[PDB]
Amino acid sequence: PQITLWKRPLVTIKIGGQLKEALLDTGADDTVLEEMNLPGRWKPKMIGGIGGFIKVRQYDQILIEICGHKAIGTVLVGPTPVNIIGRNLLTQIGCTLNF
Amino acid sequence: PQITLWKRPLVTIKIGGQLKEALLDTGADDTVLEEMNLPGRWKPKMIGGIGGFIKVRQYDQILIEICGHKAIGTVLVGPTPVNIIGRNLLTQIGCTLNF
Ligand SMILES: COC(=O)N[C@@H](C)C(=O)N[C@@H](Cc1ccccc1)[C@@H](O)C[C@H](Cc1ccccc1)NC(=O)O[C@H]1CO[C@H]2OCC[C@H]21
Repeated sequence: PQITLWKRPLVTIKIGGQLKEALLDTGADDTVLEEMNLPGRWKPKMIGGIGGFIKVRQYDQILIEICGHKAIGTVLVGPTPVNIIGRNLLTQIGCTLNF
Repeated sequence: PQITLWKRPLVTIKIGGQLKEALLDTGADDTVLEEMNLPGRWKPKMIGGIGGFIKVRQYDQILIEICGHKAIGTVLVGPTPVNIIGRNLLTQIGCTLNF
């Protein structure tokens, strides 16, 4: 679809079989979700943003469905204030900015 | 134009008579620029991202040219690691996400 930016670009995602709301964020390199129980191995990692760094769990090769488009890639899980879909998965679903 | 998301979506902006590089960021409500001395009145504000909050100076009705498209709105100035163009100005240049 085509999404304007008058409101936050929130979409429903499906991950680990659960539905969540997440923000489509072109300013994020990486995808970061709030604390949740995901199956599989994970590695400790740190990620930095506007206010500093947080500790996250890095899950590799995770299936995530974003408005019906499938992606398989890295998901970081940790104490982010908002669920963020970053460029690592926006590219897989063919997302571009247009103006 | 059309901007893909393989790399950070950095563009040249013109503000306060100066040229800068900034990130087009659908995940930001507001526009936040690195420390710069802008003339006029301002209001204190705090803005939050991953990792916490930073203190910024809020300037109103600032003109910014983004790849030749003009926008006028609120600009926050403070110790951000990167210049961020947020939805308050992306809507004015007619920017959409498409997939
Ligand atoms: C209403 O609150 C706001 O609008 N807040 C605005 C200011 C804000 O912070 N928005 C972020 C999403 C967001 C986070 C928390 C709450 C609401 C929204 C992103 O849109 C922009 C940042 C920009 C940035 C790039 C490089 C280095 C530092 C900062 N990107 C980011 O934090 O990305 C992380 C994940 O991926 C990695 O890549 C870059 C850094 C890492």
